[PDB]
Amino acid sequence: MEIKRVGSQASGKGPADWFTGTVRIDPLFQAPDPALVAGASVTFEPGARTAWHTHPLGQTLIVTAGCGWAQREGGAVEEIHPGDVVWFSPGEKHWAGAAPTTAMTHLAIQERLDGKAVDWMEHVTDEQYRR
Amino acid sequence: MEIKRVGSQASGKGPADWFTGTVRIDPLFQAPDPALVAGASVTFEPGARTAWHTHPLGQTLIVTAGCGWAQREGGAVEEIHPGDVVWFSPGEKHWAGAAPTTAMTHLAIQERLDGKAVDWMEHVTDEQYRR
Amino acid sequence: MEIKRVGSQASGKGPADWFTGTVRIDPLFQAPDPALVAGASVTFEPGARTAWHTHPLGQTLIVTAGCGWAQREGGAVEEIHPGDVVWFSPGEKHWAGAAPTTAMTHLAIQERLDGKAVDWMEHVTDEQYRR
Amino acid sequence: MEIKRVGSQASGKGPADWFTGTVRIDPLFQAPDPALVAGASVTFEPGARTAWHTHPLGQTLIVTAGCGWAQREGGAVEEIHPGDVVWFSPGEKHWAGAAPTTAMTHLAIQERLDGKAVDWMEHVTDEQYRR
Amino acid sequence: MEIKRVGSQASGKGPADWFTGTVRIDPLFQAPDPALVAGASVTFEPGARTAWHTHPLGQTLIVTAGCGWAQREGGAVEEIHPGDVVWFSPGEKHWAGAAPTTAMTHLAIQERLDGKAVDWMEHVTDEQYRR
Amino acid sequence: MEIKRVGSQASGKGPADWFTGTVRIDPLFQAPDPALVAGASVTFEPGARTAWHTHPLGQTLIVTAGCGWAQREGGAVEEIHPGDVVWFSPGEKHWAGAAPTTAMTHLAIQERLDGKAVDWMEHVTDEQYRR
Amino acid sequence: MEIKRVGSQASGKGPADWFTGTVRIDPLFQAPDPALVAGASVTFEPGARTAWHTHPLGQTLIVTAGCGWAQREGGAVEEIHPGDVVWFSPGEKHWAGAAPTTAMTHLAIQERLDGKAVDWMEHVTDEQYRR
Amino acid sequence: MEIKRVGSQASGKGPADWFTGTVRIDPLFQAPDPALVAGASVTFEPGARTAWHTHPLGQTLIVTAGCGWAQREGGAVEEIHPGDVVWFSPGEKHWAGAAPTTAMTHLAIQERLDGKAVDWMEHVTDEQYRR
Ligand SMILES: C[N+](C)(C)CCCC(=O)O
Ligand SMILES: C[N+](C)(C)CCCC(=O)O
Ligand SMILES: C[N+](C)(C)CCCC(=O)O
Ligand SMILES: C[N+](C)(C)CCCC(=O)O
Ligand SMILES: C[N+](C)(C)CCCC(=O)O
Ligand SMILES: C[N+](C)(C)CCCC(=O)O
Ligand SMILES: C[N+](C)(C)CCCC(=O)O
Ligand SMILES: C[N+](C)(C)CCCC(=O)O
Ligand SMILES: [Br-]
Ligand SMILES: [Br-]
Ligand SMILES: [Br-]
Ligand SMILES: [Br-]
Ligand SMILES: [Br-]
Ligand SMILES: [Br-]
Ligand SMILES: [Mn+2]
Ligand SMILES: [Mn+2]
Ligand SMILES: [Mn+2]
Ligand SMILES: [Mn+2]
Ligand SMILES: [Mn+2]
Ligand SMILES: [Mn+2]
Ligand SMILES: [Mn+2]
Ligand SMILES: [Mn+2]
Repeated sequence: MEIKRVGSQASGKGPADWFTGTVRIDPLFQAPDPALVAGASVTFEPGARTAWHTHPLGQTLIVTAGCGWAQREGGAVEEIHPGDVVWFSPGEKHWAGAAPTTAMTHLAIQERLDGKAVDWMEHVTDEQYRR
Repeated sequence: MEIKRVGSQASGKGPADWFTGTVRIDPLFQAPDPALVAGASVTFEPGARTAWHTHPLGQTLIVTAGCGWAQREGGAVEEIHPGDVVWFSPGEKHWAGAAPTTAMTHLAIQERLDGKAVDWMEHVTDEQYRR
Repeated sequence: MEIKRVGSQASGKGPADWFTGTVRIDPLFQAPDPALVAGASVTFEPGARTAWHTHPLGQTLIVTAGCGWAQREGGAVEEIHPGDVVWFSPGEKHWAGAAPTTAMTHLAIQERLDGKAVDWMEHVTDEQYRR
Repeated sequence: MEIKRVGSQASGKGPADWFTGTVRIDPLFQAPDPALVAGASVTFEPGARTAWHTHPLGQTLIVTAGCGWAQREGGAVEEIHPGDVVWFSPGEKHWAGAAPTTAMTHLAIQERLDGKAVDWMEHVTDEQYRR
Repeated sequence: MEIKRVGSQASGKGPADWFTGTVRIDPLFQAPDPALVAGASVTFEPGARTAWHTHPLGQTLIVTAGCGWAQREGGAVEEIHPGDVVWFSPGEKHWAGAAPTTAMTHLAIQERLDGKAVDWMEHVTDEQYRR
Repeated sequence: MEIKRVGSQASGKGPADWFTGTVRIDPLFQAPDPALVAGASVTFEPGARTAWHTHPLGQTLIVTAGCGWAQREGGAVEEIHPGDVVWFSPGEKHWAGAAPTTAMTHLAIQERLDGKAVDWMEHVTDEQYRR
Repeated sequence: MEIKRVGSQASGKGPADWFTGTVRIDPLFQAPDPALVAGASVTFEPGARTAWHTHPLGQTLIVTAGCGWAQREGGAVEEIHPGDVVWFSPGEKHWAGAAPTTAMTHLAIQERLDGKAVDWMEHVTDEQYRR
Repeated sequence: MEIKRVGSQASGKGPADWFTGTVRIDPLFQAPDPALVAGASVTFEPGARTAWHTHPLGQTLIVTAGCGWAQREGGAVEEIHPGDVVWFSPGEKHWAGAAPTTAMTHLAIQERLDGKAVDWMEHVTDEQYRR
């Protein structure tokens, strides 16, 4: 039994290649082999969002604070709220982030395929970031 | 993209074979194949706890409310608080639950092996439910 | 400065005169004089709700988990979700609780008038517990 | 019954006169007369903290995410965690904020005295911001 | 006297333009000219509902199983239970469907005008469905 | 006297091991000891049916809606209609379900032996699902 | 034969340097030379505990009421219950006290060396008290 | 058979309306109907005592620790010790508490009439709290 106490994992800033705007990543877990799952808490400041991206074994988001936006390619921009659970399919191109006026925090849970949790693609333009 | 809106997943009661005392299970997600991960929010009333059990690809707990206790076989009873992240290895025999006078909720995340996410064993006696 | 550490305040059961169904009350704070504000976390099991009641200086609810229902006298039954903030006026007769199949937790904040924070009235019938 | 739905109140940035570092204020409620209580959710980025200040009728903090620091004048710098409840007395000079490496969010609840919730004083120096 | 024996009319799936979620339509009758009335049994899975729509000569619902929700545009969401009779006025924009966690079946009876019994409008958003 | 009100028992999905196709289970009652009887409403979509199975103390089916099929091992496939009552003897291997083009709902009443109410066997093949 | 009748020895409050929280000391005996043993009854309110300390010839605790916690530096926190006997070795750094929500009383028996029965050390932090 | 284990019943504080000074109440049992009896352990700090009060079906006190005082209206103040058993008749006005320099714990056993176990009256004044 390994316990990582609250406060023991340092926060980090969202890399510019992965996010538009100011994002904070709070690591939560990375399961050891042979388990595949990993998780992090991601807080988007107002107006911030991921680039477009895919996950090789899909991704589950559990919104935990605030009010955010998310979209898959070809779909509508949806508003997501604390307690909502979002599922993105393997290889489904999508983004998520804060709404323009409110921050959002979600717990992002995904299984790694050969250690790889994500494939990063182009940023979400100001023209795409609207609803 | 699938959104399971808050309040769209009914609460359920913890089966007597899986728990001592009163427990509520709030499902969150069961990822479709080829993904294997599932998650649920589990609320333990004071004094309530799981039976001893194992998970075939381990388990991650993220405490979200209250103050609980947990223990692996042969180890000390540890207190777990909101924001704490607990990892149980594959095959590691353990229990978790509320502290004696305070409820606890955690998010339990585990990957399934051949559809199975848990192996239930004997209950945690009052003598074992003690630091 | 006083810190009441998590797990240091015992859970309690909701009295039968104050609630229909099973409810747990987790005290959070009762400010000392000259301050008048108090707060508690209240968890309603599915189908559980307060009796009809009023607060002498009003009440604020901040939903923190699950999906619940609330109603003021003469009004419609409204659903309240995590992150929602509800205000009941002084003397406004109301109830709140879980939805029929999902639990709900809220933080209830109210100022006391002459030490009193609530006036309890009749229970919410099954007929009234309906949108 | 007034409901402010999650996402309906825009976030704001912590004024420089009130905070060192980057802080976000999410308003929650301001009770109408004759009630005095007000509340906001305050998220401190790593290293950020309030200036020294007092509240005329005291203040209650409920930590809801992350891991922060707080101190009253003449006291030790304490680490506070989600679920902890902090009470500052009327007129007690104090500060609160993130820890150096982790963000913290708290719900700050205070009663206003003649509409006034706080008296702002000098900033917390880098020499005082240590533990 | 014409009798259509139970089982002799095939079920159909609810078109995507007419419903959110999974719905089954079981035709019952369409009276020949000069009569104008038609009827169908409609079964909504949990969370499923009609698009917003109107009927040119109004509509009567008789709930026959489960527990559902219905709303006129501009009014409150109300629960409808087996044996309840619902009337929508001519041209009244409304929706009906299941509750979030329980299915509902109703018998829908409407008269046609110029050979048309319904005017389909925009879908009912997740926000509209709950509020 | 215990009343489970309409809408208070959430609908569930039929497990793939117990059913071919899409089935919804609406629980009605499970008598506490020393009573042994339990009942549920089961709705089969067109073409859906149970696996072959037995019940240790027999089973009564009361058809409540639609039109379905049922068969015991070595017998013919029979069509059943609302108001028909079907009895399967203890240990009698059988299946029931919808017809290919119409849904069917039945009330299934069975007594438990050693807490078990059913013994699940092989699925009903497409070749077997014919009249 | 010297008898000190119950009630004849006044209670005292536990000094701030020796305890965190509210503690009452009820002296029982201090044997005259050449005997070395002394004893006292100590009642800890919920959450109260000794500072870290050592005893030069060890110490025996006999729990007489309530439910408490104790820890040797470097070991696990263990619960001690009425009738339990605890032994701390000479020079063993430890603390004892109440559990977080229940008081505890123990009888503390220790022998003096050079007229001293205890060596007081630093206080037990909130982090140490729980972990 | 129900066992409430040591440490499972949280300690409470004596309300100011029921006691002068600092008192702790440790609940032991409240028999369910048709039984009427309830019991609690009450610990009075030095100088603390109940208000004057009565019990509708009388009260038995079993002193379990320390040395205290007790008096019925019109009687003398008596000293009571561990193992002493005190009976107050129905409707007899009395008080009990610690002595001025020693704490006292008693087990208070009383039967409820109309769910009420006590009728609280005026506080015991400093002039009355003397022997
Ligand atoms: C890669 N990670 C988890 C740190 C951030 C991506 C989260 C998301 O997909 O929204
Ligand atoms: C399997 N699940 C999530 C339903 C219950 C397991 C709870 C736990 O492992 O602590
Ligand atoms: C008074 N309190 C907080 C213990 C219960 C009130 C719950 C509510 O008003 O919804
Ligand atoms: C004034 N307010 C509530 C917006 C921020 C101060 C919060 C605090 O005292 O830590
Ligand atoms: C279009 N129709 C009549 C077959 C189904 C619409 C049912 C309803 O209005 O609730
Ligand atoms: C086992 N139960 C009641 C959940 C479903 C069985 C339905 C049937 O036997 O036809
Ligand atoms: C110092 N003394 C003996 C009066 C009290 C210390 C009790 C303890 O070591 O737990
Ligand atoms: C009412 N109760 C049992 C909580 C305290 C009364 C103590 C006493 O009567 O002396
Ligand atoms: Br929904
Ligand atoms: Br504590
Ligand atoms: Br929406
Ligand atoms: Br036939
Ligand atoms: Br600490
Ligand atoms: Br005497
Ligand atoms: Mn993603
Ligand atoms: Mn587990
Ligand atoms: Mn209220
Ligand atoms: Mn402050
Ligand atoms: Mn309609
Ligand atoms: Mn069957
Ligand atoms: Mn010691
Ligand atoms: Mn008494």
